[PDB]
Amino acid sequence: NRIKLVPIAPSRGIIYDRNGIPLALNRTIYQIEMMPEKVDNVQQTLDALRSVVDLTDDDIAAFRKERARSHRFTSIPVKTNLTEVQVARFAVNQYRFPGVEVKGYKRRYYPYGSALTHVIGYVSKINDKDVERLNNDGKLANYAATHDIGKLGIERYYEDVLHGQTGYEEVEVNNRGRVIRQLKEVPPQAGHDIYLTLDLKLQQYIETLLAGSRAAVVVTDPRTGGVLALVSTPSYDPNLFVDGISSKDYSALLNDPNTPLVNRATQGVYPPASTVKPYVAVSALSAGVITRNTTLFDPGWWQLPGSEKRYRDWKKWGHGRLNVTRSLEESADTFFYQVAYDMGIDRLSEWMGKFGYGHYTGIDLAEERSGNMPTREWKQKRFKKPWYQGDTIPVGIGQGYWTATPIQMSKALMILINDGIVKVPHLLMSTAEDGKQVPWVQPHEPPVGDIHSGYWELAKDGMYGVANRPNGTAHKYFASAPYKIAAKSGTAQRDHKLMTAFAPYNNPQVAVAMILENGGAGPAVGTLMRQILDHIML
Ligand SMILES: *C(=O)N1C[C@H](NOS(=O)(=O)O)C(c2cnco2)=C[C@H]1CN
Repeated sequence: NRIKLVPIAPSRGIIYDRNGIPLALNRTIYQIEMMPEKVDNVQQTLDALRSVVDLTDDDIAAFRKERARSHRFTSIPVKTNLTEVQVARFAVNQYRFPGVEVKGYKRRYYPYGSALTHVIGYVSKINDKDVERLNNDGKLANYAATHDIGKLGIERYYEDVLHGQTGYEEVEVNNRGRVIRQLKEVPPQAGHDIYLTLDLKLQQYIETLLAGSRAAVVVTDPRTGGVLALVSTPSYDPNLFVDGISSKDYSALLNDPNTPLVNRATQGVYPPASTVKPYVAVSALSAGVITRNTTLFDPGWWQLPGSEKRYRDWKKWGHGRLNVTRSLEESADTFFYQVAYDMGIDRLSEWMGKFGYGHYTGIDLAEERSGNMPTREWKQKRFKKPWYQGDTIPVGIGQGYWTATPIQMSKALMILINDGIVKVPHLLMSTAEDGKQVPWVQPHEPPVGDIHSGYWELAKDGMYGVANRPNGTAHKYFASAPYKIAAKSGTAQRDHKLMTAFAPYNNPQVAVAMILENGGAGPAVGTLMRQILDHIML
């Protein structure tokens, strides 16, 4: 009688929000299954089971379909998703069905559904590319009894800690290879529990605000860089994937022209437009290219020296006399055309790279694009044509070759709030079990520029003016707030509508970057931003 070792799948760790609310859970699902070879009389067994587990003709059909499409010596499911009653009836009848096994399988469950799709992700069935990745990473031995895996979001990025440590048992088997005893059991170790910075209530509020728009919202706490909300719409039900998604349902997602499978907050790549002007300003001041008193007269346009090409301001006849304060308040373009010209692409791109543009943010998700912060060498490589001075101008107002993700915008916004201190935007607060609580630790990232210069306050005061002063572009949305809001909007390329904001002005507790593709399906981005800041601050 052979003694056999058999792996035991560990329990997947639990994901909680910042208030201990479970966002991803496990449910046991029971089924009976058999290896037909090990069953003396398959047909006798199948029919006796109609009485015991309510096995149906359809069940037998699916069992036969599955029997063929399977390899020799495979345990074929006979009936799935057994009810409590049905398992009990099978249990008291088990001695009658040697070769039929009743088994419980943990499957993942997402109670809050589409509100958390992109950021939490889902686990679904392992496929061959997962196997490849596990084999290459040297992790495959630990998956001997594991058949599902995180595919995106937190479930994927933290797959290794969520999964746990496979256990095993020694079991005696007789001739025909049926289990008659368990000799020994080394139990698995459950995955670590994971505690996220997210605020579930805030996340669900934002999803409802974004309604039928293609949109992204990133809410962070600038004191920590923790992500309080990361929403991309339209979304979809992650639960669809857990038990294998229908072809009908999955093609429906792929064919949606509103591309709900895209995480727009980390993979949406847009011209950041005027939202960059606070950071360009800080750069120009720090580089000495401008001063708080630098002034030019704006006729509504700006001409490139030694050329006839003109770059227009959004305001037809100009803003008149502009310093940097008033240029931020009114989102003047002309001023920043000049600033770009005087900076040159080398300095401007170098500074914007310090703000994180063009680079990955370091967020703990694996779905992410880096965008593009253009440089001489990049245009040389990408088109094999050199950089002309006219390529620098549009970059000053966040356009040209410049593209960014909303999560990059959030990381830059926080750097301005922290006076050059760089905080990675992250979702992980801590990891638990035993536990043995391990806090997320900020990787060493040198600061930007000089903590002590008053350039940060100057740019931020301009953003305060955007929101509060009567000439500010966002006055209509924010001036009436009790707490003080500072903001900066933008419009890209109907056009995309971007908004960035933080509150309260004095000691910021929340930072928001958001965009409604093509202006959204409902309210304006400024109204939505005020609603989010109102919901948070009350
Ligand atoms: C930046 O993206 N700007 C300048 C300005 N931004 O303001 S807003 O559209 O976000 O409100 C702008 C504008 C103001 N009024 C009409 O357009 C457009 C865009 C021009 N580069």
